[PDB]
Amino acid sequence: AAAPAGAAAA
Amino acid sequence: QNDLVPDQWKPLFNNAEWLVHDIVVKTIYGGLIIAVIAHVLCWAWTPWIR
Amino acid sequence: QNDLVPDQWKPLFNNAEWLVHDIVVKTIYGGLIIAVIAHVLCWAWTPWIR
Amino acid sequence: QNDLVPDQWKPLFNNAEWLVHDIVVKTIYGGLIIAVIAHVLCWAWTPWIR
Amino acid sequence: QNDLVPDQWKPLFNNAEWLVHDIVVKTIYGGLIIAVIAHVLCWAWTPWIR
Amino acid sequence: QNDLVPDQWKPLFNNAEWLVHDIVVKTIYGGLIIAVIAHVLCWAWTPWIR
Amino acid sequence: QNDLVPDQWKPLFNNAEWLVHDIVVKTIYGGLIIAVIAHVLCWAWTPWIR
Amino acid sequence: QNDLVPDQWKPLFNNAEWLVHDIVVKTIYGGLIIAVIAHVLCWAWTPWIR
Amino acid sequence: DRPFEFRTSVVVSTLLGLVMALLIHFVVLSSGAFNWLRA
Amino acid sequence: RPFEFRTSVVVSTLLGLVMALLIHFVVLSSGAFNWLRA
Amino acid sequence: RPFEFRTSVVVSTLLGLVMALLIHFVVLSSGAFNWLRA
Amino acid sequence: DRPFEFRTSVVVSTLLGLVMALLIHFVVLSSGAFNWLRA
Amino acid sequence: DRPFEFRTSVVVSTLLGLVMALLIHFVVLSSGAFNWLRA
Amino acid sequence: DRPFEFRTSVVVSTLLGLVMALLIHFVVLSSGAFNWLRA
Amino acid sequence: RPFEFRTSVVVSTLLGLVMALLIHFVVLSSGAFNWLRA
Amino acid sequence: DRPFEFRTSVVVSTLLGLVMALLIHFVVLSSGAFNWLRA
Amino acid sequence: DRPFEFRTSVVVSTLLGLVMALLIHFVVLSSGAFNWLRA
Amino acid sequence: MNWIVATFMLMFVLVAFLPLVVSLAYTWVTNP
Amino acid sequence: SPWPVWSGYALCFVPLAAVILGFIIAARFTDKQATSAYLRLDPAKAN
Amino acid sequence: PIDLHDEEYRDGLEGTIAKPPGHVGWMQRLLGEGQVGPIYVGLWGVISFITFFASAFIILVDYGRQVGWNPIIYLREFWNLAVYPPPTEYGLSWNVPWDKGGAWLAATFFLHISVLTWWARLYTRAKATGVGTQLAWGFASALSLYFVIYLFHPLALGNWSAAPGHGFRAILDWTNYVSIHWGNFYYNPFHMLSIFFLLGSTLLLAMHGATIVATSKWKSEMEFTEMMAEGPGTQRAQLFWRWVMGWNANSYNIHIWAWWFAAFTAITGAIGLFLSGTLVPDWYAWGETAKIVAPWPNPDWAQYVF
Amino acid sequence: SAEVIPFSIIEEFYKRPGKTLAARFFGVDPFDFWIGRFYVGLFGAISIIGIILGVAFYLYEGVVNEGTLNILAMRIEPPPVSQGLNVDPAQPGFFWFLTMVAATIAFVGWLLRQIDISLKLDMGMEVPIAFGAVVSSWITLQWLRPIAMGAWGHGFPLGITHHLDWVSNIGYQYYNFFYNPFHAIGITLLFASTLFLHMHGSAVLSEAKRNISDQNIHVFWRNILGYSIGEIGIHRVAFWTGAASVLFSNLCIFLSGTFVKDWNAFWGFWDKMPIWNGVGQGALVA
Ligand code: BCL
Ligand code: BCL
Ligand code: BCL
Ligand code: BCL
Ligand code: BCL
Ligand SMILES: CC[C@H]1c2cc3[nH]c4c(c3C)C(=O)[C@H](C(=O)OC)c4c3nc(cc4[nH]c(cc(n2)[C@@H]1C)c(C(C)=O)c4C)[C@@H](C)[C@@H]3CCC(=O)OC/C=C(\C)CCC[C@H](C)CCC[C@H](C)CCCC(C)C
Ligand SMILES: CCCCCC/C=C/CCCCCCCCCC(=O)O[C@H](COC(=O)CCCCCCCCCCCCCCC)COP(=O)(O)OC[C@@H](O)CO
Ligand SMILES: CCCCCC/C=C\CCCCCCCCCC(=O)O[C@H](COC(=O)CCCCCCCCCCCCCCC)COP(=O)(O)OC[C@@H](O)CO
Ligand SMILES: CC(C)=CCC/C(C)=C/C=C/C(C)=C/C=C/C(C)=C/C=C/C=C(C)/C=C/C=C(C)/C=C/C1=C(C)CCCC1(C)C
Ligand SMILES: CCCCCCCCO[C@@H]1[C@@H](O)[C@H](O)[C@@H](CO)O[C@H]1O
Ligand SMILES: CCCCCCCCO[C@@H]1[C@@H](O)[C@H](O)[C@@H](CO)O[C@H]1O
Ligand SMILES: [Mn+2]
Repeated sequence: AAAPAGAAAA
Repeated sequence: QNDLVPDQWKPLFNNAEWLVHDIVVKTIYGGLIIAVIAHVLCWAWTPWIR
Repeated sequence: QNDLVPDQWKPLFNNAEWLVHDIVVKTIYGGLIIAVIAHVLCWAWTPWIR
Repeated sequence: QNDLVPDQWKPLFNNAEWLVHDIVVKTIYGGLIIAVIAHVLCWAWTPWIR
Repeated sequence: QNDLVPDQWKPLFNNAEWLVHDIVVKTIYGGLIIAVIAHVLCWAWTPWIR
Repeated sequence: QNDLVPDQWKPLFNNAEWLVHDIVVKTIYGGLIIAVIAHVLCWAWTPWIR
Repeated sequence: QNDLVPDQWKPLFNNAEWLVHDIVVKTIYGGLIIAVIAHVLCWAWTPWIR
Repeated sequence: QNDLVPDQWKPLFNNAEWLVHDIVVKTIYGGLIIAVIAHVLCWAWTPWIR
Repeated sequence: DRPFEFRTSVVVSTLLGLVMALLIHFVVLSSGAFNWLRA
Repeated sequence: RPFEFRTSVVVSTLLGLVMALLIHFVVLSSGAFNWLRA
Repeated sequence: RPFEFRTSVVVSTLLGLVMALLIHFVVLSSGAFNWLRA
Repeated sequence: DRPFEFRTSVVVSTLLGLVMALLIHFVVLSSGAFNWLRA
Repeated sequence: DRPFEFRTSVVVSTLLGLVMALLIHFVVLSSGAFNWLRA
Repeated sequence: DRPFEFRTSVVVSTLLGLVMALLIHFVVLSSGAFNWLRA
Repeated sequence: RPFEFRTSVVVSTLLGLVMALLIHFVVLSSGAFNWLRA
Repeated sequence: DRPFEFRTSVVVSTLLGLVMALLIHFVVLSSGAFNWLRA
Repeated sequence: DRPFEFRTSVVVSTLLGLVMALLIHFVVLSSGAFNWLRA
Repeated sequence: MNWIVATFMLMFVLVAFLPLVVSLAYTWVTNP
Repeated sequence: SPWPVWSGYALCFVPLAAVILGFIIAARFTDKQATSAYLRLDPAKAN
Repeated sequence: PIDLHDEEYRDGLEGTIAKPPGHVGWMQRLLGEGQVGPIYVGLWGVISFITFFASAFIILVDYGRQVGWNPIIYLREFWNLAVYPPPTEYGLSWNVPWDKGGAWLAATFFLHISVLTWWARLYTRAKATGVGTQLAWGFASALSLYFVIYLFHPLALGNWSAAPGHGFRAILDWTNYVSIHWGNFYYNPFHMLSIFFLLGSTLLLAMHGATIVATSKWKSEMEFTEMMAEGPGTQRAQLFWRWVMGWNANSYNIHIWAWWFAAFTAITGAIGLFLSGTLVPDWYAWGETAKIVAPWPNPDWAQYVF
Repeated sequence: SAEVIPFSIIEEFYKRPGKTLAARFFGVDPFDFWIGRFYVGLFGAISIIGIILGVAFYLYEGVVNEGTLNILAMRIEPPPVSQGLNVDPAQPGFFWFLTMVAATIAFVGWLLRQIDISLKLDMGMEVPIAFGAVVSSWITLQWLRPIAMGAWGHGFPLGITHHLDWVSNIGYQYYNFFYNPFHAIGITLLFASTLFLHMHGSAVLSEAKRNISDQNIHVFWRNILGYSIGEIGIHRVAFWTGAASVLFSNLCIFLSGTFVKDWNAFWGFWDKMPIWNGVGQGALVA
């Protein structure tokens, strides 16, 4: 979920 | 859509675009009248062509 | 959608393009007369060739 | 497509290109005539080679 | 394709390229004749080698 | 392909390149002749080594 | 490939590079002869070591 | 390909590099001889150590 | 599809009119021909 | 379709506007006419 | 085709316009004619 | 196939001719040897 | 195969000849040894 | 195999020759030792 | 491909050319010899 | 959900107040209107 | 959930106090109002 | 000016250019 | 008086303090984001 | 729904030219990519072209007029020719002779139009593809200083000769003269801020480029896919800068640092230049009143004399 | 494929002992360890010694020997040019020399430590090259030019607003400094570096959190400029331009006082070349 860019995409 | 537009301008216009176009042309006419009056007043004040 | 366009200019024009073309040529013809009158008035004012 | 083009110039033009070409050449001829008249008038005014 | 061009120049030209070539060479010949006449006139006016 | 080229120069040239070569060689020879004539005339005018 | 190249220079030259090389060396020899003649003439005119 | 280079220098030289080397060393020796002659001539002309 | 868009022409004409008004005001009022805002 | 009407319209209109502005600038700088003179 | 008609038309029109402008400016700055004199 | 295309030859020759014409005209005009556009 | 192409050699030779011709004309014109284009 | 290419050798030698010729011709012209392009 | 022979020959050629040019221009602009004198 | 956090409000207000207090104290000190910290 | 942590409060307050102490000492010293460290 | 020390220091200033040239040459050689 | 003019604080010292404090805080937050837990390729399998 | 092929291979005004792309070999070997073209030629792109070339034509023809229509003198003197704004005797007037300031006025108006239309081109072409509009606002930040230099600072000062001439050497002369006129520009605090940001931008560009090339064996330069999951190259870059400085960044926020460091330069420069003449007519004297100038009572001037 | 890793495992995976320069020269690195987040090795101790001593010497020369607590009014100045290349503990300019030597030691130690840390992580040597460019800039400003000119008094003073006085006076002694060719090249490269940094930052930020492919940015940069450089090419261009900007400006400042005295008289040859001398008339001559 947590992504290097600060996003939390399913 | 394409209902209030006359059949001549249906290929170019739309309902919302027709309404906004009418607004624009009325604004242009009013501005032209004001500009003519302003030019007449300024020429009466001091002519710019001597 | 090419019924207003004459048969000669069919491979180059469209209905909407034909309408806008008529608008443009009328505008050009209208502006040329004003240019002629403006030049005549300016020459009557002060000739630029001496 | 190539009906109006002469047989010699078939591999180079279309009908549309032939029409536009005719317009262009007529414009060039008229411009040349006007240029010749303007040059004669300007020489009659003040010759530029002395 | 390679039909109206002579057999010696087939590996270099088309029909269209051959036609355009011929136009260009005729233009160059005319320009050269005019240039020779102009240089003779200018020398008759004022020589530039003294 | 390599038909008009002499057998000595086949590894280096082609038919189109052989023809263009011949054109370039003739142009260079003519230019050299004209240059020799021009240098002789200019020396007869004013020598540049004194 | 290494058919026209002598046995000594086969590991260095190709078939076409050998011909181009020969052209280059002939050009250099001619240039050297002309340079020697020009240097003798210029010394006979004006020696530059005094 | 090491068959003409001597067995002493096989790890260092190739067939082509052996020939290029020989050319380079001959050029160096010739240049040294010419330089010695030039320095002797210039010293005979005007000595620079006094 | 559409040869001409109404929105693009509106944008271009509005911007041209504004630029022309600013330029003409500057040129006219910086020339000194008219007695406008004199100290 | 070789020639497009939109391109011709845009190019001609822009060329005319640029020419008009340039001629006005040159005539104003010439000083031959009274115009906005003091 | 080896040559397109639109390319030749664009190039020729641009060249003619540039030449006309250049000749007009050179003749204006020459001072030989009594044209647009202050 | 072919060394040069016809189009590139035409473009290069035309550009070179135009540049040379302009250069020679300007040199002759600014030289001051001929009357031409004077005074 | 070939070390050089015909196209490259033609381009290089033509460019060099044009540049040398222009350079020599400029040097001779500015040297003043010949009358040529005098006022 | 071959330490250097024929094309690069030709390019370098030709360029060096042209540069040296131009340099020597300009130095000898500027020295003033010979008449040459006087007046 | 080994680099020693090529590196040595290239650096030798460059050094020789630079030395020759520098020494010639140093000798010319000193006046010790006649050489190119007006 | 509320438009703003409490933490953001606290940070903004505290920082602005501290900056303003320092600026006003230094502006009043160097004016010379009051006999404060005078030799 | 609390807005701020105890560590951040301690760090911010301690740094602010030290910086203010240093600044006020520097200002009062450079004012020249008190004798203090005069020669 | 000594002209010997100055040229040595100029040589040092020129040698400072070397790692970038080597980087460009490495990039060129390693990408055929 | 030993004190700078008010323009000295307006144009020189307040911007310097702002620059230093902003650099410190931006560095703190970028390092906080960089060293957190998010999707990464496993170093054991990748190498 | 965006079709990239249609976006790059469409015909008409709203389309591209140079359709069969080229290829350059040395660019392929050095830079890694060599395809050239096609290029979009839609509206907002013809207007910039036409107005820029109108201004350029005006400038070059005036160069020729100044030289005397002599091509050789034109070539000799090309790098110290210029067209200058009307002198100080005129104010902001436009009734100026063509060889004394009118040409500068016309050319500068056309240049303004062209730069604005280029901004519009960037904006609309960013929206047409699937990307956001960050280059347009960077160009806006750059254009703030341009419009301060050419339009607003002369307007506030009251004359057109406060603006640069159009020439290779004229910009250097403008820089020198503007620094000399208003005291010393080294004591301008916003000039200090601008230099801070410019040198920081150069430092940051060098650092990012070097650290991405050094870790490129593990494909670290594919920064689009590294913002979804980071592999060995990005991990090594992070570890390098952590063991050097004690702190590091991401493959995402480093480019944020880049954007803001490059943006602040023009904004600080514009503020400083605008304040330069209108509020503080002398920066060395101001710095003396603000306590930032060193005394220097006994200079050793033997260093500054031949 | 990918999973959540807490960054403790990524740091502990890559820590290895003994792959540095001192480990290859002596067979072991005496200080091969980590303090906090920093890697201490050899050249990590030399650098810290130099840093501490340089700061101490700078502050002693400023606060004492000048008597000012104002940090923006100090003049940490070298010896006069009449002293030559001599150092004397009993004369002014001694704490400038000590500070200069300590700073040199610190900068060279930082460079060598960067080389060490590059060697530990199996990277290339790009960062040491890019930093060595500016280290050489410092060396030519403070070592090479003063030695060639002939005195330690030809270096710049280390005051915060006062080193800008040296820049101004040196730039107006060799007037006009704008007409220096290497100066122009360096300025061009600085401006280009800032432009490229803005362009790259915008380009990467504009595609970050979007459901798009990785080919959209190439189409964007080809619609606007006709040409898109690539992903490794832009970072290479960044590196090269950044280094070259200062590499070229070393030469201008070195040649200002040694081989040239005037950058307006440098361009006197241009109008005297035979191709275009003697072709104009009055006020258009030369
Ligand atoms: C009189 C003194 C000057 C002169 C000074 C000016 C000034 C100053 C201006 C003009 C403008 C014009 N002049 Mg004039 N002009 C002079 C001599 C001439 C001569 C000549 C041969 O001598 C000619 C042909 C012209 C011709 C022109 C036209 C180009 C133009 C007419 C307006 C127009 O196009 O309407 C186009 C339609 C409109 C302008 C509509 C406007 C739309 C709305 C009404 C804008 C109102 C703004 C309002 C405050 C906003 C508030 C809204 C909020 C939501 C509340 N002028 C003399 C030398 N002239 C004007 C111009 O360039 O405008 C383009 C202009 O500003
Ligand atoms: C600016 C150029 C214009 C153009 C303007 C004209 C004009 C004007 C004309 C043509 C004419 C033609 N054009 Mg067109 N034409 C253009 C582009 C094209 C293209 C292309 C692929 O782009 C093509 C295929 C053509 C095709 C053609 C031919 C169909 C047609 C006949 C040419 C011919 O046979 O003359 C052979 C060429 C010559 C004989 C050369 C003549 C030039 C002379 C020698 C130059 C000096 C003139 C001097 C005053 C007279 C000679 C004096 C000497 C002392 C002898 N044009 C461009 C857009 N074109 C001609 C026509 O009749 O239209 C139906 C014509 O008059
Ligand atoms: C550069 C300008 C034009 C062009 C301008 C001309 C002109 C003009 C002519 C040709 C002619 C030809 N051109 Mg063409 N031609 C061009 C492009 C091409 C291309 C190409 C793919 O690009 C090709 C394949 C050709 C091919 C050809 C041939 C088909 C044809 C005959 C060549 C020949 O045998 O005599 C070529 C002639 C020589 C090789 C020798 C002449 C050169 C002289 C020596 C140069 C100095 C002239 C001077 C007067 C010296 C003479 C006196 C001396 C003191 C002895 N041209 C370009 C685009 N071309 C000729 C033609 O059609 O009729 C025969 C012709 O007159
Ligand atoms: C008072 C001074 C005297 C004088 C006294 C001397 C003295 C003393 C000497 C010369 C020497 C020379 N003089 Mg002298 N000379 C004078 C005036 C002149 C003038 C002139 C116009 O006035 C000229 C043109 C010369 C020219 C010369 C040269 C022939 C020669 C320099 C050798 C050289 O350049 O090697 C440098 C070049 C190289 C090292 C490279 C060699 C390689 C060759 C050229 C082949 C290269 C191409 C090949 C492909 C290699 C490329 C490999 C690639 C990597 C693939 N002198 C005056 C009169 N001169 C010197 C000499 O050495 O004689 C031979 C010498 O010692
Ligand atoms: C006479 C006045 C000066 C002097 C003026 C010069 C000048 C001028 C030159 C020298 C050069 C030399 N001098 Mg001395 N020299 C002086 C006194 C000395 C004293 C001394 C103890 O007094 C010494 C030890 C030297 C030593 C030297 C050597 C370093 C060198 C010659 C050897 C050499 O390198 O050739 C080694 C062999 C080669 C370089 C082979 C290269 C030659 C090839 C053949 C190139 C020839 C060019 C040719 C035209 C190319 C044609 C190409 C084809 C047509 C394709 N000189 C006095 C003080 N000296 C030369 C030099 O520096 O060269 C490096 C040089 O140019
Ligand atoms: C080459 C293009 C540009 C560039 C790039 C460059 N710089 C770099 C790097 C790169 C690639 C690093 O990797 C490196 C880095 O970030 O490592 C942490 C660095 C670096 N470049 C830095 C600064 C810097 N770079 C600058 C410029 C540039 N660097 C370029 C224009 C400038 C200026 C003036 O333009 C400075 C200030 C540091 C942030 C860092 C180097 C860190 C370092 O060397 O540490 C050693 C010493 C200390 C931390 C303290 C030193 C204390 C002194 C001993 C006492 C004071 C004496 C000093 C002489 C006084 C000076 C006073 C001045 C007012 C005159
Ligand atoms: C005239 C001079 C004026 C000077 C003013 C200087 C300005 C300073 C302010 C700096 C910005 C502070 C940001 C605070 C908020 C950031 C929060 C954060 O951590 O942001 C992260 C990225 O920030 C990050 O790169 C960290 C922040 C961005 C990176 C740095 C950006 C600045 C680059 C240079 C600009 C000035 C700095 C230097 C000045 C000399 C993303 O995380 P999210 O997925 O969204 O997290 C969600 C939750 O966990 C709660 O947030
Ligand atoms: C130009 C002016 C002079 C130059 C000044 C240079 C000094 C400082 C600049 C900035 C330094 C800080 C940089 C970032 C901060 C370090 C980050 C950090 O916090 O790192 C710490 C390391 O510092 C540690 O030990 C301590 C590391 C040593 C710190 C002290 C070094 C002082 C150097 C001498 C300074 C000059 C003295 C002159 C005397 C007059 C430890 O953190 P942890 O709790 O273990 O972290 C938790 C985990 O995630 C990792 O373990
Ligand atoms: C211009 C002029 C002339 C004037 C300007 C006017 C002006 C604007 C004034 C403004 C004044 C302000 C803003 C003052 C602020 C004072 C503060 C914040 C004090 C903080 C104290 C913090 C203190 C004591 C902190 C103590 C911390 C301790 C004891 C910590 C201890 C510990 C902790 C937390 C961790 C480990 C265990 C340990 C016990 C060691
Ligand atoms: C959009 C730009 C704002 C326009 C500002 C106009 C400033 C006018 O300022 C003018 C001067 O420029 C002019 O020289 C004298 C002539 O006596 O009169 C003033 O009013
Ligand atoms: C690493 C370089 C250390 C400094 C090199 C300079 C050596 C110092 O040697 C200097 C000489 O260079 C100088 O000529 C005279 C007086 O000027 O006094 C000497 O001590
Ligand atoms: Mn990046």
